[PDB]
Amino acid sequence: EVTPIQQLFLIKELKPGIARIGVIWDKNAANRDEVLPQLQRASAATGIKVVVAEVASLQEVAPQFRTLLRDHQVEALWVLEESGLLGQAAARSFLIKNATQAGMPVFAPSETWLKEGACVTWRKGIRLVVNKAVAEAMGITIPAKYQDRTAFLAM
Repeated sequence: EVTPIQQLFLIKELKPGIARIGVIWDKNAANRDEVLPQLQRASAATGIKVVVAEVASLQEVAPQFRTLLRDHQVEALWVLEESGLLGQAAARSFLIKNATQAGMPVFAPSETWLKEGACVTWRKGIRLVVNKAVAEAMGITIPAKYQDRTAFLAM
């Protein structure tokens, strides 16, 4: 699996200039305690501010997304795993559609997201999976050095 710090360094090259990214994170996930420090470490190493908004129930997904969009003014949505709340298909559809309506990309943990309208996912060196039409609409750029390791995927 591609580590969170690896993902954020890739995000840095895919969205040049991005300064703030929003994570919706399942508070109940078993690896919460270990992932949140790695997100902070990745933020320090890349310089991108990582705003993590935790959700404990389905009813918290929409208000926490609204806080990332409106209050934190993040420039992309980053989803790290989908074992619990983020695997809920209504939450997934909601997050993709509302990020798109804010003109920002979704970096997602699996290809199912890309089929539903997310932008970029990753596999393993590292290979990128990109929904090209959506990535294009959300302002993603694929640098020259990663073109040979990038697969496009149909919606």
